[PDB]
Amino acid sequence: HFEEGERVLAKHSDCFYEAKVLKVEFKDNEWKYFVHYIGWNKSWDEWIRLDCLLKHS
Repeated sequence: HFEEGERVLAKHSDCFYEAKVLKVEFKDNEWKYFVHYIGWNKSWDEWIRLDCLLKHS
């Protein structure tokens, strides 16, 4: 659904932030995405699930 390198919106807590997908993995019948939040410390990088992601536009 999303690819390595892709600009996306990623939900953290209550709202969506500009982010970039760094890694994609599939395990236990589900996709997960390691995302970086644009402009933010790398310490906030995290694995999130598909329903936490939005394509732009």
